[PDB]
Amino acid sequence: FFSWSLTDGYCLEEWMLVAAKMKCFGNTAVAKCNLNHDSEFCDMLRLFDYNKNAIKTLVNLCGQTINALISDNLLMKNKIRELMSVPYCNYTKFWYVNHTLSGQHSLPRCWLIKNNSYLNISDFRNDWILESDFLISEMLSKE
Amino acid sequence: GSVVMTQSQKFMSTSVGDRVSITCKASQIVGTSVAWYQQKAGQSPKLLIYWASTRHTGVPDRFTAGGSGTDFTLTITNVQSEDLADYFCQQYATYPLTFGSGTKLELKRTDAAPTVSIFPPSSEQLTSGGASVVCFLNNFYPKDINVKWKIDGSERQNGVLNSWTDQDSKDSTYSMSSTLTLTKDEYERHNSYTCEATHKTSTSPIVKSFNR
Amino acid sequence: EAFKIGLHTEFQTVSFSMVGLFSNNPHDCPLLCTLNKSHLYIKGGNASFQISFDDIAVLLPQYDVIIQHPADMSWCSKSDDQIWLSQWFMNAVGHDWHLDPPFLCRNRTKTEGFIFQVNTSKTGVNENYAKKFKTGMHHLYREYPDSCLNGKLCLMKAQPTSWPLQCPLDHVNTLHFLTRG
Amino acid sequence: GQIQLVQSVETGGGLVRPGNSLKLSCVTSGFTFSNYQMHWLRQPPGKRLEWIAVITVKSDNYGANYVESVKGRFAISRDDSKSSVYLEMNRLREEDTATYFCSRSGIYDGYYAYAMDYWGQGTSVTVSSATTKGPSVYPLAPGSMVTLGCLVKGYFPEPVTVTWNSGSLSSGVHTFPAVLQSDLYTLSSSVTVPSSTWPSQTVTCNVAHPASSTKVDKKIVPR
Ligand SMILES: *[C@@H]1O[C@H](CO)[C@@H](O[C@@H]2O[C@H](CO)[C@@H](O[C@@H]3O[C@H](CO)[C@@H](O)[C@H](O[C@H]4O[C@H](CO)[C@@H](O)[C@H](O)[C@@H]4O)[C@@H]3O)[C@H](O)[C@H]2NC(C)=O)[C@H](O)[C@H]1NC(C)=O
Ligand SMILES: *[C@@H]1O[C@H](CO[C@@H]2O[C@@H](C)[C@@H](O)[C@@H](O)[C@@H]2O)[C@@H](O[C@@H]2O[C@H](CO)[C@@H](O[C@@H]3O[C@H](CO)[C@@H](O)[C@H](O)[C@@H]3O)[C@H](O)[C@H]2NC(C)=O)[C@H](O)[C@H]1NC(C)=O
Ligand SMILES: *[C@@H]1O[C@H](CO[C@@H]2O[C@@H](C)[C@@H](O)[C@@H](O)[C@@H]2O)[C@@H](O[C@@H]2O[C@H](CO)[C@@H](O)[C@H](O)[C@H]2NC(C)=O)[C@H](O)[C@H]1NC(C)=O
Ligand SMILES: *[C@@H]1O[C@H](CO)[C@@H](O[C@@H]2O[C@H](CO)[C@@H](O)[C@H](O)[C@H]2NC(C)=O)[C@H](O)[C@H]1NC(C)=O
Ligand SMILES: *[C@@H]1O[C@H](CO)[C@@H](O[C@@H]2O[C@H](CO)[C@@H](O)[C@H](O)[C@H]2NC(C)=O)[C@H](O)[C@H]1NC(C)=O
Repeated sequence: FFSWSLTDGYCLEEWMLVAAKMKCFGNTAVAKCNLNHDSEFCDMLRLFDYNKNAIKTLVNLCGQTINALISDNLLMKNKIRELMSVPYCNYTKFWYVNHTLSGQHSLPRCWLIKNNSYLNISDFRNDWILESDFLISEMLSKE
Repeated sequence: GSVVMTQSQKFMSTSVGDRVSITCKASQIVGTSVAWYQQKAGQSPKLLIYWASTRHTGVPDRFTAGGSGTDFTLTITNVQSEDLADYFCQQYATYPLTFGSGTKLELKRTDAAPTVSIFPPSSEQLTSGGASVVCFLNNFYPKDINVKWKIDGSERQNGVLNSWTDQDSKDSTYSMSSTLTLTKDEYERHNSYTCEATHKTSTSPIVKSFNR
Repeated sequence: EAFKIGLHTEFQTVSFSMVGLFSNNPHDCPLLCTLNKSHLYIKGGNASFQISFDDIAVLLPQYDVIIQHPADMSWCSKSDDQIWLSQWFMNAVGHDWHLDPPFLCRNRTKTEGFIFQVNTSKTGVNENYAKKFKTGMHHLYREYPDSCLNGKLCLMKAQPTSWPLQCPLDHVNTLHFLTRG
Repeated sequence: GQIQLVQSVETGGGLVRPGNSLKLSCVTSGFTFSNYQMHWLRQPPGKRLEWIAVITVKSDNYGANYVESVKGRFAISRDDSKSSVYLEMNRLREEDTATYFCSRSGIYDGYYAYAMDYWGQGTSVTVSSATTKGPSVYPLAPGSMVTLGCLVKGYFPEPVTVTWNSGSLSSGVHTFPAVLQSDLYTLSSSVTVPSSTWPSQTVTCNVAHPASSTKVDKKIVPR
């Protein structure tokens, strides 16, 4: 179980986000990050959380436990996709579906890039369609 | 163990507007780690080229250069009067940094025979115990010339001091002085002293002589 | 960004701050930046290198220090950080100290400055090596601008520099550097 | 500002006796001196330019490199607060006679290398045990145009200035470079005048040797 666990849902501090405004994700979404080695978003959350803990504990050498924070196989997949000139994740921007009425939302997924540009919405619509479906189901599985 | 930068042509003649090439051969491989410099009147050199082919900022585009390994060439196109100077290479690949001996760029002109004048010792010097016989050979071109001192017909190379001039700014000419210094006794022993010059302007040698 | 999928369902985004990640990382992590098509940068500890590719043999094996074993790099510098970062980079890029050609660095006794040089020419007997090196760089620098043309001379030099302030911070390069080294 | 490198001899002149010492200075302006390595070189008489020493910057501990022939005798140093580089030369020998230059090297096509992009004006250094002596001036008269001469023999140190009729005849004058023999300089000067000028008119060579405070005027009288 060499995987860093997230414990706060999870709230991102202002310095972690370009928007510079704290943003909280629910337990339903973030609990999926536990032992999930196929989520760049969870990799980024683990990186930021490990660094926040390091700050609060003060220094180690960098990346000694890197494989507990990020998935090596997923990083290699993204690299190969980059070199094959297909869309890939550069671990920066992520999207999700939010049921604004209830606040329930999906686990954010990577907004992929190609030729140094984020894909147009339509070019991955099947993704946020599917996610939305899942979300609704989850919601009614709670009600 | 120093790298020798060989510039075998010490003097090179050109006319304004011509294209000229000055060569440099390093005794070791130095890649492109070569610079080229210009220098006048033994004053501060000016950087012309570095990494063998890169022109330094402020250098006219008449100047180009190239080469690698051991062979390097500086080319001056449309030569201008102000380009008449010494040019030398440098390697900076290893310590000690070393430079070429230099190639002096000079102006072409019509061939000119030397004006030769021989002068005997002065009574003042003779009273002092010495005797200098002087020979001037002025305003000749090209600089190639061979001078001999002949006492009673026999060549003499013991006691000769020679001096040259660079290409003259006005007439683009050269001049030489040759002084044969003996003691009063060695001088009085003989009678005929001769300055014999040889220059491509004359099949036979120019000759001047002083007797008694 | 955001738009409406349904009436009460919204597409939303979250974007991580590289400024935040880098500036607030308490660890001394290696940074790898692509400033533009010609100039790359790598920083680790107190060491900061500019990486450039061109046909100038700044170093020559006759006069400079041949590096076959990592320990040889003890002669390249007086700073353990420079040596450590150079060894780390050559490991991460895939250089095989046992089988690959030795590379070059400037003897620390000389005062021109620290620099090491790797022959990445995609030509002749070096081609395979060059290719491998290229692949290595592709993993370490996202969207690696490969300047070495096929059949042409191409030598990489790494020399001390100050970190370009306009360098795009890209943590993916750091992740690959940590993973591969 | 204009980039400048100006050299000087700190104490005394450039003429010194073997075994003595001598400090050369090179003051600069127009650039951040502390960011550049500085070199000393020398051009000996009739020999190619020679590298002597280099000193680097503070971030590299002011490291220095020397050629073998001066290691243990010369010391290069710098003062960044005065933008100056210095060469202290001890145990001087006659082989150290040359025109010394200070130089700057920078960065070339993106890489540091010891090509010299700026130089000082040069400082003449003569290491000699010879004592100062004034020249013996001897007339040279022959035994359309006529050539006469003036022999300036047995003087030290250089320079010596030679004129003909206080410059009136500079048109056809050839003054030749001095040559060293027996640790003393000797030169000759020729002048070509119309046959109508000499011997009807006075032709005189004026030779001045400032070191020995010597001023001689020799008229060319016919033989
Ligand atoms: C970096 O690696 C590259 C590639 O490995 C390397 O460049 C190559 O160097 C070799 C020599 O090791 C060059 O081989 C030459 O190629 C042709 C024939 O293929 C000829 O020109 C040469 O042979 C003749 O010419 C020589 C030059 O005078 C003579 O000495 C010789 O007797 C022959 O007459 C020679 O074989 C090869 O051309 C290059 N390749 C390229 C693309 O330039 C490079 O040297 C390495 N650099 C460093 C700094 O390590
Ligand atoms: C990639 O970027 C490098 C690094 O410098 C970058 O560009 C500069 C113009 C500035 O914006 C820097 O902040 C930035 O880091 C570029 O290399 C640089 O090239 C410039 C010229 O384009 C050089 O400056 C000029 O250089 C010459 C010779 O010194 C002089 O004529 C001028 O006075 C002028 O200063 C600069 O020195 C050089 N830097 C280095 C470290 O080599 C590079 O050109 C760029 N590449 C591309 C393809 O755009
Ligand atoms: C790195 O260089 C040092 C010093 O070498 C001197 O400086 C160089 C720039 C070059 O000009 C050399 O010829 C100089 O000798 C080397 O160590 C010295 O090697 C010399 C060889 O004669 C020896 O006499 C000294 O004692 C050595 N000094 C020390 C402190 O060991 C060193 O070998 C070079 N390193 C490599 C890997 O080649
Ligand atoms: C999903 O959307 C909801 C609704 O906008 C967000 O929750 C609201 O957040 C705003 C801004 O902070 C508050 O003014 C509202 O009061 C919140 N309402 C509720 C019901 O939470 C929520 O933050 C969004 N979730 C994510 C992960 O972006
Ligand atoms: C991931 O890729 C994206 C797309 O190339 C980068 O986002 C852009 O960043 C550049 C500067 O590098 C900005 O000029 C653009 O405006 C950004 N595009 C947007 C916001 O749509 C992003 O920086 C990359 N991430 C990393 C860490 O390099």
